[PDB]
Amino acid sequence: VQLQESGPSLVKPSQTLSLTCSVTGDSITNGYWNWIRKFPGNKLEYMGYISYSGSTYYSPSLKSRISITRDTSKNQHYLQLNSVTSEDTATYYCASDYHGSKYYFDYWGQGTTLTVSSAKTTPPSVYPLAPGSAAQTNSMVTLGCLVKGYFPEPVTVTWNSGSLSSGVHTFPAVLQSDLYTLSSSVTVPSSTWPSETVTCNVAHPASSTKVDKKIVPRDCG
Amino acid sequence: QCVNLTTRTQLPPAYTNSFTRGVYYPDKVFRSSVLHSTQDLFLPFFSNVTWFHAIHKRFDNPVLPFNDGVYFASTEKSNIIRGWIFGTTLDSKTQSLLIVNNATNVVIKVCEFQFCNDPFLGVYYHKNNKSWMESEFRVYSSANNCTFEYVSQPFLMDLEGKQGNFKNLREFVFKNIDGYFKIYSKHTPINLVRDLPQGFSALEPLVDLPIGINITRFQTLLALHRSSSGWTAGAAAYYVGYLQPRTFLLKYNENGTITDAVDCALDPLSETKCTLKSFTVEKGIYQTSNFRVQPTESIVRFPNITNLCPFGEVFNATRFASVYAWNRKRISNCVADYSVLYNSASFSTFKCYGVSPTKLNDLCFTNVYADSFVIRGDEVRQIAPGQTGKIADYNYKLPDDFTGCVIAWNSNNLDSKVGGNYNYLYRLFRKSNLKPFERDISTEIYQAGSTPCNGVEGFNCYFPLQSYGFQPTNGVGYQPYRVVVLSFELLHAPATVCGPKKSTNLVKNKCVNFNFNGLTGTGVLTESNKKFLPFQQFGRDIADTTDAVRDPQTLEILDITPCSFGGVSVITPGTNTSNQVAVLYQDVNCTEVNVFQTRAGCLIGAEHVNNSYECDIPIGAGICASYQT
Amino acid sequence: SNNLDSKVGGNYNYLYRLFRKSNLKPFERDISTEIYQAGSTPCNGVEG
Amino acid sequence: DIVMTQSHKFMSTSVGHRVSITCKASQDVGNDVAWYQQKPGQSPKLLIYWASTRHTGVPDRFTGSGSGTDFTLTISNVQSEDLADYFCQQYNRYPYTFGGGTKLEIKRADAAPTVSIFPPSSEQLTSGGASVVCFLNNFYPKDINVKWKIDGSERQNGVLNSWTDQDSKDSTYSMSSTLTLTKDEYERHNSYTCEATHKTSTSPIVKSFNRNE
Repeated sequence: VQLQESGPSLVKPSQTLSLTCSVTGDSITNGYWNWIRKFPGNKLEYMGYISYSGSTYYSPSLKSRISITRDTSKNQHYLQLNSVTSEDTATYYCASDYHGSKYYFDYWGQGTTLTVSSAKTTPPSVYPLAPGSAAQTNSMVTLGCLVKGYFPEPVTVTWNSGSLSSGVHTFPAVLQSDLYTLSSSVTVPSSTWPSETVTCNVAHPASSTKVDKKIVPRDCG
Repeated sequence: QCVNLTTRTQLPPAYTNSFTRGVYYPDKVFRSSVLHSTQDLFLPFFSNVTWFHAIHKRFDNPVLPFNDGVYFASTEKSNIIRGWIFGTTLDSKTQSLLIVNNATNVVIKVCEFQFCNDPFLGVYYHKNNKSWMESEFRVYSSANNCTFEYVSQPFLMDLEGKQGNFKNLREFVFKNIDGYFKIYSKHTPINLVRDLPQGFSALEPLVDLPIGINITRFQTLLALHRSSSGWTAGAAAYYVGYLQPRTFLLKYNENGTITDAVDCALDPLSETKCTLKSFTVEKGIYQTSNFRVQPTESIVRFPNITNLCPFGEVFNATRFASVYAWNRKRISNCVADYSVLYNSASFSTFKCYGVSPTKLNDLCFTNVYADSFVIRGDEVRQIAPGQTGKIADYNYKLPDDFTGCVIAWNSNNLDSKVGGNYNYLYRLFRKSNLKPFERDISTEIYQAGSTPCNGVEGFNCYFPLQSYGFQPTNGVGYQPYRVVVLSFELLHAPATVCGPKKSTNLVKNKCVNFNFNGLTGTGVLTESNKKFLPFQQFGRDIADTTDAVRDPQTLEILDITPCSFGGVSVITPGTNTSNQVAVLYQDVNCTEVNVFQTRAGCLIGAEHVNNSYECDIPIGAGICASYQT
Repeated sequence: SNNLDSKVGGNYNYLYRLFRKSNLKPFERDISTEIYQAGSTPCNGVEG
Repeated sequence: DIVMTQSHKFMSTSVGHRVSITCKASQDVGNDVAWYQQKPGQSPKLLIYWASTRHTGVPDRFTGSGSGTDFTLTISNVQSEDLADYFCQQYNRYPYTFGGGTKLEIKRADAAPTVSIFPPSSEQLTSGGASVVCFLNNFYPKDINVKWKIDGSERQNGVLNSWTDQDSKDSTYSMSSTLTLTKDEYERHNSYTCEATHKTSTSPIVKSFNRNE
């Protein structure tokens, strides 16, 4: 028994949510299949349950804004959320709770990420950063760039088109109320800078915007 | 604040004996020409105390407790010991009683002091023109929220670091009686080097300050003198002892000064002085104390191996009840065998909430309820707390504090009857959630959405009451399963079903605690030749005392003898003649306690001589004792 | 003393102990602000 | 409600040792003990149910026992793929929430952290923006605190924290924290110091720069 999660990458607000969890190896006729979402930051939340009769009960935080249906012929079950907002941005998961052959089976899938917010598709604004001259002296010199105001997540953030790996640390996005941010840096020794070319490469294929900000002492000749 | 000393030389943990020290006045009552006894936290005689020094090779300042009695006897030569440190945890979390002395006044402050690992004082600058002046103050770091302050009379303390033998002896006893901290003081000149004099010294109270704090640990404030981590101390030594609430007899002269004290709970020769209330005891035999054998173990051979619970009408019954109108049965006053079901390895789900079924054989409860019904194949997981399904949301919901059992087994060959089995019903829909131990027999039409059903079925409108149905050609999820739900609780009634390990025995020839059907106490069982009747469980003598019991499992007759007890007598010589002892333990042999057994009891301390002499001190059964060469 | 001890926004510098494990002794005081046993059921350190 | 008081929330063991995670219940639970294993980047999975039988598909190295209120998970010969957060689940009532979590870590050598401070560039000062990001990488373990200092005062509003898990190349960690400011909010401050506290020494790493250059 192996489950699989699926769904769109971004969902516009004030619409109907759509999820699909297929159950392979056993048709859905006996047991219980739940929907457990997880916020980014290792925090899971339980929404509600679905019985065999069809009548469902949920948490008091989501009274009539979540509908769970099932189909015994397609061997899958869906999830629909009405009047979505920014609080529904979580990583959903599917599970199977049933008994049989004197064993307690509990199988899970892979997981899906659905990001719902009030902001529309916004192109990113890449700003390359450079250390100043009035800083404290240190044996290590770090390069970085900050990208804020983009939607949705995830994106392709690397350095020198993937050819640079010395001290490259890629940080995930931060869950804000409307949009998301980015964070990336590269740690090189003092004998490397500025002999090696350092280029901030941040791509955004959802809005067809790819801005590469090479560290150049503007303006040059 | 953070200054520590590293001039401590390692010494072995020796001890010092106290012969007749540790006696003070228990109150402010004037007594003269009387011999009265008292009981308070005094130092027991012939005891061992700790070994600590305050000199330039040993410098110790440990963390010693306060609740076990504090006896501070110290010799002083160059005025090193200034004060003491008291408190609960000796930090800023709780209050602390600090007593310091800066060689001008005895300053006592009750604040929230924060002490370091080793508080001390600083007497420095001893290169040229020293004159023994104070330099630093390293007792505490800061203080806040002070509640009491006491300033004594001003004086002039000689801070000269004199060496040699000790010439002064200062004894102090610290205790806390309902917040009132009493300080006893005594100063007498002695002449020794290392140890304490083995004499007598009566301590007198000095001050009584109503502090009102709890004191659990205490330290000792010391000073440093040398002609920040390499400084040494002067010449002092302090020995800390522990006080015990023992009985002490005090002798008062015409002036009211205590001249001699004898600890009663030390030796049987001293027990004669406290019984007769006289320091001078003549030659003879007197009653001293009472002997009693202390038990070691405590077994309860109360229940039998019979009276098993008839579980055949609960698990293997012919017909159960419904899942919404169930009938709860009470089973008690028997022994429930649950180990033969867990070890059979034939059950589908054998779990017990609260107490595990492996621990149910060693766990006591008041009673156990029953809840038996017939479920489907997919409803095995539904009878569980914090779950969902067709039973947990519509028929029966388990509480969070559930201490029963969930027992499940396949009953496809048991519920299969000719023509079908339609004697069980279940609820399918409900308008709201369930409550713990709530029944529901309503047949109202459930409304799922906002469209009303108007009492009839239709769009999202179904009937809640449905009937069961199973076929042998179906899968595992449609098979009938017989389940029994238990419920354990604790009431004011004693425990009736625990499971006494299906086997009981009896231990003899040892004075231990027993709990029988008609006798509870300490005793030692011996062999016998009596024959009990098959209905009797215990027997009594002519004195209406139980002295013979029966094993509930083995067909053997063993009489129970109680443990030996009686008075303790001794043979005491004259006061100005000798101090030898000869203890006589009555009503016991010389095994349960110069060894000779008599009819009165075991006598230890007297050598059996075959030669006959004149009876000086009578004992009994023609045996007497004397004092010969 | 409503017009003497009050201030703007309220005076929160005065506190009092509401529950304790045992009754106080005659002539006994305590300035500890730690969490102790409230009643028949102890808190066991933190409030709970 | 019965809350599972976890005795250890962060353990550092090696390959081949025994993992001891104890969840002491406040009341008597019996068979109400559930163990879940949530791998980083993966889905959770039920490991031990009712403290008696493991899940189908779990190897024999995962076991556990106990009775009353003392339950200890026994993981013998812990491999490198067993680095996950272990939760103690109760079946008291709905919702089906999880506990705190016990994350395992391969015991390696500690390292001094490096804190880097980036001043805002010329493109943000011309438009009217500002950005002060304090990066922190190449440290061990992950229990390193980073404090913000805005003119000697600690600032927590608007700080976007972003922590990373254990890397698979050299077993290191990394974190970052940014603050969105404007042109009027950048020149009004003069002091900015980002420090890191490690368990190897009491002296933190000092790093600061002048706002007026």
